[PDB]
Amino acid sequence: ASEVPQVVSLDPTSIPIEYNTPIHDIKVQVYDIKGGCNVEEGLTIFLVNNPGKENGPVKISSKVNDKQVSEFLKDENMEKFNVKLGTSKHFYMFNDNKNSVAVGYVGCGSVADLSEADMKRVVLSLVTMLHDNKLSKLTVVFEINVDKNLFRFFLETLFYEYMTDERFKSTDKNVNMEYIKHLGVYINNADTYKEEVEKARVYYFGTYYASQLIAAPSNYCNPVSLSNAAVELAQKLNLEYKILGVKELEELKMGAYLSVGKGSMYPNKFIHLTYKSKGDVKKKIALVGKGITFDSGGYNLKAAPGSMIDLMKFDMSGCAAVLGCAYCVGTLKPENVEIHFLSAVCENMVSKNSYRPGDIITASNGKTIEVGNTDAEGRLTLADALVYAEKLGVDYIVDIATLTGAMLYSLGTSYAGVFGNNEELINKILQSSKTSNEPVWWLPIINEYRATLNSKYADINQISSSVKASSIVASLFLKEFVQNTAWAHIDIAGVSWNFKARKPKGFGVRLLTEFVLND
Amino acid sequence: ASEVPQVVSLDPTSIPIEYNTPIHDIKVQVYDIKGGCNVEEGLTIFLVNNPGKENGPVKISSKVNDKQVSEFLKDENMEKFNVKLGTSKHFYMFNDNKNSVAVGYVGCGSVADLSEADMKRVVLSLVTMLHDNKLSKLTVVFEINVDKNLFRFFLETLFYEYMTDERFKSTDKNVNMEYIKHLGVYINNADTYKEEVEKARVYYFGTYYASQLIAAPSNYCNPVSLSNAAVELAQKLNLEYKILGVKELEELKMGAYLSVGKGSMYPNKFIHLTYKSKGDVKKKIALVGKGITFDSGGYNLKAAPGSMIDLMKFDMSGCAAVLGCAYCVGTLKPENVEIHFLSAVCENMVSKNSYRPGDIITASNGKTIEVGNTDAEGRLTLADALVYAEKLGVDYIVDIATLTGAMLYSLGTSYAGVFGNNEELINKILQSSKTSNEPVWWLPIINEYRATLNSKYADINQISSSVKASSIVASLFLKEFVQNTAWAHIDIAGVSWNFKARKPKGFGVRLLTEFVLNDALHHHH
Amino acid sequence: ASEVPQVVSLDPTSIPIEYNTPIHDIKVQVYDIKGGCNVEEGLTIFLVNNPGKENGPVKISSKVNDKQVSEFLKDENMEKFNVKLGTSKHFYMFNDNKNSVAVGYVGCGSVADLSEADMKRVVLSLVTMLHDNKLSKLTVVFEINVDKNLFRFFLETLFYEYMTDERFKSTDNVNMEYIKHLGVYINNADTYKEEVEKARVYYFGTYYASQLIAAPSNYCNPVSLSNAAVELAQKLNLEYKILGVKELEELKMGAYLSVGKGSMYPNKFIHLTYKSKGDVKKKIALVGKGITFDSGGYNLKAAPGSMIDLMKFDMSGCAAVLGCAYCVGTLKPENVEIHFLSAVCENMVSKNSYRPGDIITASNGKTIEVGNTDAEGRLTLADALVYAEKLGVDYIVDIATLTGAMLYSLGTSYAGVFGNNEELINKILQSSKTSNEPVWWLPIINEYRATLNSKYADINQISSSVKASSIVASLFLKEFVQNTAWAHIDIAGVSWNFKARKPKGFGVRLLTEFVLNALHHH
Ligand SMILES: O=C(CNc1ccccc1)N[C@@H](C(=O)NO)c1ccc(-c2cc(F)c(F)c(F)c2)cc1
Ligand SMILES: O=C(CNc1ccccc1)N[C@@H](C(=O)NO)c1ccc(-c2cc(F)c(F)c(F)c2)cc1
Ligand SMILES: O=C(CNc1ccccc1)N[C@@H](C(=O)NO)c1ccc(-c2cc(F)c(F)c(F)c2)cc1
Ligand code: NA
Ligand code: NA
Ligand SMILES: [Zn+2]
Ligand SMILES: [Zn+2]
Ligand SMILES: [Zn+2]
Ligand SMILES: [Zn+2]
Ligand SMILES: [Zn+2]
Ligand SMILES: [Zn+2]
Repeated sequence: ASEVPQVVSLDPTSIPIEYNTPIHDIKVQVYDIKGGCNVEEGLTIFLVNNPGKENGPVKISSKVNDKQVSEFLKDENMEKFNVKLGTSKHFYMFNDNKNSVAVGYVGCGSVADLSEADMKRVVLSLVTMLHDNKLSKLTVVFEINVDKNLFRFFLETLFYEYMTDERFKSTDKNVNMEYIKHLGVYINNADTYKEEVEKARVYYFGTYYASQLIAAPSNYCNPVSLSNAAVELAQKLNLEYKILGVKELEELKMGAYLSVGKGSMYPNKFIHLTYKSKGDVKKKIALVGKGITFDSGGYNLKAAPGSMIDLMKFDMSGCAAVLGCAYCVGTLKPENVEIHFLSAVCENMVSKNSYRPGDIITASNGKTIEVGNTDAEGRLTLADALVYAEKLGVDYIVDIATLTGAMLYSLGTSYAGVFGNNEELINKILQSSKTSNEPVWWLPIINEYRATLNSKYADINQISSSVKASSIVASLFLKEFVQNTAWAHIDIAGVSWNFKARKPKGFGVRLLTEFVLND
Repeated sequence: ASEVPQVVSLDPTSIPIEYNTPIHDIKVQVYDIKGGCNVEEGLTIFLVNNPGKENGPVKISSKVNDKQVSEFLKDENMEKFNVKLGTSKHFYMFNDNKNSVAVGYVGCGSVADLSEADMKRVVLSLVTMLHDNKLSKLTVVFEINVDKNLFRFFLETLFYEYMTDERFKSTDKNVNMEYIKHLGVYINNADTYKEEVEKARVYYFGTYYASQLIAAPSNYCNPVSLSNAAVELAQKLNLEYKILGVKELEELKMGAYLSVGKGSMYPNKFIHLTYKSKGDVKKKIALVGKGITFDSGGYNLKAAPGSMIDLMKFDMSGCAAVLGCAYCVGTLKPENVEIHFLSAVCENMVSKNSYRPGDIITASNGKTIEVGNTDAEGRLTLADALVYAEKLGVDYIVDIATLTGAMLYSLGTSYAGVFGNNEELINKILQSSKTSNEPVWWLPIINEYRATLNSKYADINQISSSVKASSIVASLFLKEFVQNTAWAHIDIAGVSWNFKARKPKGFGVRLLTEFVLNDALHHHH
Repeated sequence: ASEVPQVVSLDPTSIPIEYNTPIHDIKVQVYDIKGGCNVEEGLTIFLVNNPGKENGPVKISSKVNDKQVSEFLKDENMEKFNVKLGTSKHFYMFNDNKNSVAVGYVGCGSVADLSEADMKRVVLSLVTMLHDNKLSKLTVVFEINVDKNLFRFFLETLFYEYMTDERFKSTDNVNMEYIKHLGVYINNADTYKEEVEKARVYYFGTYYASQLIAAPSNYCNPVSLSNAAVELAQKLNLEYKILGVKELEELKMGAYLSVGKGSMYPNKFIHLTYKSKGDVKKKIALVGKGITFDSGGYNLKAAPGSMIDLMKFDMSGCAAVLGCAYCVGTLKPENVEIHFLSAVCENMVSKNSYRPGDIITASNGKTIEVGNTDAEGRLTLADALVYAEKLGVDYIVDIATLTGAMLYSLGTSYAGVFGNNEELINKILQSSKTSNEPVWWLPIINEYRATLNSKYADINQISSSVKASSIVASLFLKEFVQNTAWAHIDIAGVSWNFKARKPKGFGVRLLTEFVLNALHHH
């Protein structure tokens, strides 16, 4: 652990992190629907659809073990309500023991198989029922068909959206915010879904941990404090760790990564965590996250309208996903694998000491690079991280990065893009996207654009002379720093931030963990 | 008081300040017009109107105690000239003692009651007659009706516009500029106006002193040299003074103000001057001035077309007005008041050390603030200054600040905007606007916009997510740092700089002094 | 009624207008709260605050005539909910007769005195519940203190926000049914009863203005809008006159006609008149800016943020004047004569358009140098104001989406009022208070007048140097009013609800309150 430099004594010296969240105190119980539902304290919510009948009526099919509640939920009373996706109603009544109970439903539409986006809308409606209501228990009755992965995603998303991050509130903490202590779930074939519960709780926290790092502003979350947080995480999980400082980075000749950080008051810190299975290692994987804790753009300052310099604390979202994956992997302990979690962390600032547009810098593999724009800093840091990763001798290198704003014009805010030099690895990532329910789309590395990276003076240009397809150009540049290892690159610039809710998504934690686990 | 850091040895280490100005050497005398005007030397100017007759003829009403000059001034010789506001003519003639004299007039229009804008137009025409003419004496004959405040305004405005600031001239000083040594004034009921003369001279210098600080560039006028200047002023006036440095500001937890200054080579300096009357103190007042000695914008750099980064030495105009008020109050010594003159002085710069867009910082009242734009820095420094002010236990807090460029689109360059949480205090400011002749207009604090300052992570956002009425949003933000004290906020971003003349106005010195003096005097007088 | 020109046969030739709305079928009953609440039918919502406990718990005080609902409303249950402004919960349950009812609340915060903005938040929360409701009755129980004007504002806002404009949809909602009954429990119910039918009138005036504003510029053009005004006048038995191009040329309205030169739609000048049956003691002209589409002209709205896609709303001032005509023609005030005026046209790009730099002559003989074809509203108003002053009225009030600078001075909530007469300004401010449509007085600063001095024409249309554009526009308009008390209401910032993507109908209620309460009555 290194000391965080301060300008004034009021500058923070660590990222506040909540490990023991209220979600972790919730006791989860799963019951089979065949035994009927007991309707007692708290709120009991039925998830109901009506296939093929758009905005069709609500009908409750499950057996309910209360005559009063069964009478309330008969078809004649329920048919006045409809299943329109995201719609909900609350019910009040006295049960057979003369206790008042609260019941309701969330509409799940008319399409038998819900997409991750549909299921998220269902969860958001459920969370509105949890907020502003002091409940000790929620019970959820599944009258829809979900596979095991989608059941886990429901739980992960519920936990994540319910959790409210108050680390930076002082005088404006929500004085009414209370969390349930119990969650009941009724589902058909419950025994087959029970193994998903604790996996969902792990995936939730890896994702929420990533969100905590992302949302932490750049005065709290800087290269020293972020690498310190990684050390503490490794200590908690018994992972091996190494933080490389400037002197070691100079010895490794990491000139592209070091140049980006020249202008910052925070020394560069390179994170290397390692998980190794106890048994024979059958696969070795390097996960590389882009870790720019604030991106001002440098001398190519983000001053253009719409460049959103105020959100650029999120430019370490890739590092956060890799560290959240380390939480999940260190918790779940997969066998037969060795995983390296890597991030070349730095901050891109304006200073007398900053690198300049036009500088020619030398990466750790000897390639000279002409810098065309100091705001294309992520690919420079990743170049040196990829050289480092390939020296580890791994089977797969996967990097994840908020690399190019063009991602918003190609895939938008819902799907990440994956690029790579190896179809088998790309297909493994796409399969992990399916089982994590974090959507990714394969995009091409178009070799015809490579000539636009030819530099008159250096071995290569950082940016293209003509091509505006920057996500593809960036991938061509990165490809030059992986010589003979299967490699894939996930550009999460469009999917990292939830603009409607003004908070991170923690995108990539579950994708990467499913990738490690399914291998 | 503190050493000014330098990058090279040629960097200045103090603000040059002229205290003993040529205006202070002018001997002023007021005579009653009923005794007639003696026309002996120099230039004699008649202020003449023609009520109800647009561009009507010049006719001189005064008795003139010279037969030759009286003959020149006959209606018949004056009829080719008219009273159009701001027009002037010069006359040359020999008086009864066979000495050559210069006589003329400035037209005051056809509307009996002159506004501040009209009176300034009259003064500017008079000043053109003083420039490029080596005169030892000016005499002004009021053939128009002015009340006591407008007469004082005439002199203050004359003194201020006549004064030429040459502190930064080296090889291009004006070799021909000579100041008059005598000013004569003829007016009806002269005895009632005589007390306005030395009041005008005090108000002139408070305003010119503020102008000197504003016009001083940011290499001369930085947080250290500006606070050093305030100490020197306090010492000359026998005011109590305290300059708070970074270590004391850290102990007071002023994280909003300190964050703005992080990127500067100049340490933050918080100015606290105090005037206290001898005897019973009936009212305690805090005047808070925005003191950004240069506003680059920070990482939200002022790079957009029209952002005027080259004029941002003027972002301490609020502090300048407060220090000019301290000069006037410390000179005039009102009774029954205790006045605190406050400014959280710093510089908003780009550096490896600067605060960043998105940072969450903690104000001295414990409120966490999400920074949405480093160029909304003034309201961050004022938030901590207002917390400091309220801890003094005052009856009124009035802040004055070049806060929002939106003022140019609401009131423009003539009228300042006042916002506040207390109708009585707002009305006192409006009354002070009337008697100082510095115009201000009351604008609302619209509470419906407060929710757009709600932050997802911090207690409050610095800037709004959707509202473009930035002067109102900034006021809503400042209101969060005043808990239970009458408070008003004067946004002078639009009125501080005279774009036509390329110089400061020193706006607010006379407004704030009139505010203090009118409060020091019981309403029964 | 003039024929609407078409480019293709699919171009619409009228504005669709709904007069009979579901709101008009709601039977409203007001009951005194001191007698307890009948809750056996429909949806019952309690308006609840908690002074002295910020976001504190909900507590319901009223006695209710149903044992099941009384148990739901026990303190132990409602303390699970909080009063944060706009927060709501509602539950369905069976009453003592085993009939389905729904009961809930809207939180009204912790400050006893609600502003109009707070009351809008409460109403929006209520309307969200209504747009998912099929019970035939809503009952609202005021356990908060509201004055008579604010209670009327509650009803108007409830009606306006509840109503959904479906004129341009090709289908029709499976999720709600409009209520047939509205019950209100409030203290002093007898004094609030007279506000109900006034609110219903004010609602439709605002909704009518909203329909004209929201109607797109292919539906709402100078011909179809003046045709709609004629139809309204006929239904209300107002006198009406539409001036066409030949009459406008005879009246020498060169400023207004220049703006419309580039349009395929002929200019149409709307003049409706309400005259009281008794002696006329006061004459008022209401002048609304009626640009049915503002492209900017050759000064095209191409800059970032210029919002050319929303510029069907540049006739919001005309819409407010016509909605006021509906309210005045319906309430029939005494002793007044009201002229409702709008110089209607469209600002387009064409070989026939006026150009930046053109010098045009207004109907009072003043020549104007055009500095920007997108400052077209003040040109149309100049001629409208000359026409208005020739009517010999006591007051001229104009209302207009005139200057974008309003968004930077007062924003989206308060309109600005300017004028040449302090008494008339104070009357407008009082109408703002009793209509609950907020306005703030801004100055006409005479020092800026010299920037309208033109080198060649009598006056410049715009300033080259002064950025206080709302004040400069007021100085320009003031030159077309010679000797009559005049006020100018700039609604450019408040007229469109950006969050809800719909008009506000701002100004109908303000102007009607001015006309109803202008003349003191003893
Ligand atoms: O890609 C570029 C330059 N071309 C470009 C920029 C913006 C839009 C289209 C093209 N610059 C990147 C950078 O600075 N990398 O270091 C960058 C810039 C922006 C975002 C981002 C993230 C978000 F969440 C957004 F919503 C968003 F609009 C943009 C990510 C990376
Ligand atoms: O208000 C903003 C937001 N931008 C903005 C918007 C609309 C118009 C102008 C600026 N930024 C302020 C700031 O940077 N505060 O620190 C600021 C900026 C400019 C002036 C100023 C002073 C003058 F004397 C002027 F003549 C003038 F045009 C502007 C004052 C404060
Ligand atoms: O005033 C100007 C000069 N430009 C300008 C100056 C300062 C700031 C912004 C624009 N242009 C006007 C125009 O072109 N009139 O014809 C105009 C422009 C926009 C809106 C408007 C209406 C709305 F309903 C809004 F919601 C809104 F945000 C803006 C009204 C008038
Ligand atoms: Na962060
Ligand atoms: Na329309
Ligand atoms: Zn970046
Ligand atoms: Zn960048
Ligand atoms: Zn600024
Ligand atoms: Zn500033
Ligand atoms: Zn326009
Ligand atoms: Zn317009």
